[PDB]
Amino acid sequence: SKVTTVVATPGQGPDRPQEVSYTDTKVIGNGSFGVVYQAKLCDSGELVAIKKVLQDKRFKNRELQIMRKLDHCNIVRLRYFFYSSGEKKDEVYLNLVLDYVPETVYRVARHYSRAKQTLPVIYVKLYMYQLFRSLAYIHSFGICHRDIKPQNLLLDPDTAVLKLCDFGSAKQLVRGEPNVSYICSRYYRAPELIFGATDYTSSIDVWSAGCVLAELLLGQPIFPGDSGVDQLVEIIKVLGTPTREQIREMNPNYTEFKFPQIKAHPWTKVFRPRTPPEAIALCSRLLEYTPTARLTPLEACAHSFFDELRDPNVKLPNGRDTPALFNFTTQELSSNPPLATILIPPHARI
Amino acid sequence: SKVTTVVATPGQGPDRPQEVSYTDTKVIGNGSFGVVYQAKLCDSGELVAIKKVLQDKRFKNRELQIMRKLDHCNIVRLRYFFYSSGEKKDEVYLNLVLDYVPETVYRVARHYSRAKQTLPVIYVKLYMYQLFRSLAYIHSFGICHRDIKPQNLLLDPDTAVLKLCDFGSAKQLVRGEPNVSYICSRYYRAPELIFGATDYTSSIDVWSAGCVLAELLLGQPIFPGDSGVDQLVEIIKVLGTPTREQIREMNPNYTEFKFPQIKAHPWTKVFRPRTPPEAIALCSRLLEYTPTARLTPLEACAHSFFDELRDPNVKLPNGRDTPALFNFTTQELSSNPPLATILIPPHARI
Ligand SMILES: CN1CCN(S(=O)(=O)c2ccc(-c3cnc(N)c(C(=O)Nc4cnccc4CN4CCCC4)c3)cc2)CC1
Ligand SMILES: CN1CCN(S(=O)(=O)c2ccc(-c3cnc(N)c(C(=O)Nc4cnccc4CN4CCCC4)c3)cc2)CC1
Repeated sequence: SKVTTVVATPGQGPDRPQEVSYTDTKVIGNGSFGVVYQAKLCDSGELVAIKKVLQDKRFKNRELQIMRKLDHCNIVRLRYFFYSSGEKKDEVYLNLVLDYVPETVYRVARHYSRAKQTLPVIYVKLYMYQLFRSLAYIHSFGICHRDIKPQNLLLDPDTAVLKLCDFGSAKQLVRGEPNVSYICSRYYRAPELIFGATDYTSSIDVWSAGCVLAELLLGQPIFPGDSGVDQLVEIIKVLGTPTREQIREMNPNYTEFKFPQIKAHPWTKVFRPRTPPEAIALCSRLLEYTPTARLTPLEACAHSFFDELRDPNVKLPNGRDTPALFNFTTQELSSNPPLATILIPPHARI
Repeated sequence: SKVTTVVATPGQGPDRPQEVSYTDTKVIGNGSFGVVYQAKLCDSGELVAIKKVLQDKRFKNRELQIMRKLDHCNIVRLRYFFYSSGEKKDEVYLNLVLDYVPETVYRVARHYSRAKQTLPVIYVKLYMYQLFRSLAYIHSFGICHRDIKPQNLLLDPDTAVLKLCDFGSAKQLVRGEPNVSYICSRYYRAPELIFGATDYTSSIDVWSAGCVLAELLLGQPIFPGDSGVDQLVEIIKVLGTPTREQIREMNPNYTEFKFPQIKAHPWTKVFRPRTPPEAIALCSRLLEYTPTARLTPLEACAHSFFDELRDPNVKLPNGRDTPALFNFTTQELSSNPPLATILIPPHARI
């Protein structure tokens, strides 16, 4: 087959470019970002994804700057990066060589939905725990993903490994600095964002993760609607009408605007009867109006819902062992070090 | 079949309730609002739509108050309204008995898209002109629809009549008064809305109409994306980067965040080669960053693109005559009475 050779800089470590050869290049994604390709490394035979985006030279690429700083088992690793041409003549493309993860939470959730089945609760715990670990990690550097949604959550169906992807909307949130409210995808946007808040925190990713949990439990999005108004109506139908205080906590420019006085709906009636109570309690705690009232990713990891993952007898339905779940770093635990008493179970490999 | 009898108040004219009997009640829509039913009037045999919404009781329904004031050939008529119940006790339901229009621009656009065809240009002129007439009308009372999109544009395929529907998001915009920016559906939202502006005018409906025109010409949305950021990237790719003046016109809290410096793309390269130049010129003039730079609905009606509609020999493909197009009222022309020199052609003056 056609072999492409490039002089790529490694993602982590010293800036020491290497000749990287790859083959079997197929397009696997096309979006607002640019193009995502799948390719096989000639050396290892290992599969990779290459994200190709047009570079301005006007500034450094924000995604690359973020990607270069990260190393987590639940985040798609930046292996290399290089520059090229490809669609535009006289223009530069930045190419991010990333880990390849075969499936998306989006496609898997769709399979079950179509077959009128729900994703087994063991997978809901595995996928959600791993998402919270990735969130604890990025948040520990002050980095907010800002686009948490099923399409950005990659899975290995055989290993049960989830890896967060898309660092295109990612930004380091500094207190007092204003940020664009128009980030985040429909169904997954926190109420502060819908209200156009520019003072939001990393707790927007927690709201999004909570929407993803509720969707895997329901078999459909919890807060649908093609407009902010429709989305808010669906939120109010579950959470009840936000208080004047709760409105202030999100955006204080929307306090004088009248809302439909809906009763605070019991979260147990939202989900099917068989739904575990700890799953319901987790949603309740993530999907909160007051951004500060939401659990943190590290606290979410330590929630009762994930206890089965900490059981020494836990196994994957295919017989295999669970992937890495307890290899926490000092950085990863930094937000609340005592949580490691819950997080690292006695049996955890050492 | 099951016959339902109600004492309904007529939508327009004096408050003189009447016994309205209807049968063959089927659900035709389910959304954030409530339910839309189709029903047959026992009297005439005439088909109607009944919109059932849960009433707040604390205050009058804004959609009902808006509907009661309107009478236009390009707007779904409120025939009657009555109160009832459905879920279950204490809960009052407002029922709007409306004209039934058999198709949606959404479904029709979808048929052509699926068949790799485009809606014939004669229909693009007929449907778009009629939308602008409905917009000229509501705007003349200071009323902004705020949710212009293909799903809210109803059609009679035999008569080529378009009728605007959904007055759920409609509001009378008063200068100096702030309005929610979270109205309007993805793909159809004006840049001021994406930027969280609360000071927007009725020209948001013009942007939406312009998105609908470009979509009927392209065979797909002009500015897709599941996030405001993705939508804005698509807008910038066509319109070029907005100036700091243009950013100020939309939202002056976003004049500080800098954007990807993309050249002002020629609108001719956006559409297929066959696309009439006046259609391209119309999108160009509707899809403008500066809200004040956009054509008004009445000016849009008077645009070169619609000249074939003013031809005395114009006929529908089935042989029939074009629906009413020139019966302008003083109210309808109020924004710019001299435009009637272009709008009312000589053959309509006889
Ligand atoms: C042969 N098949 C395998 C299965 N798919 S799939 O649609 O399930 C799919 C598509 C892409 C990936 C993928 C694998 N590894 C990655 N590192 C990325 C990735 O980084 N994607 C990405 C980058 N930037 C922004 C967004 C994304 C999200 N993806 C874009 C394509 C779909 C998800 C994406 C995985 C499965 C298509 C091709
Ligand atoms: C047998 N088929 C006929 C064609 N359809 S359809 O989906 O094309 C359809 C659905 C509804 C209408 C319809 C006909 N007349 C109306 N007056 C309204 C209406 O008022 N709809 C409405 C009310 N409030 C908010 C939004 C809407 C928008 N519609 C609701 C369904 C989608 C369009 C809706 C027309 C065609 C379904 C049943």
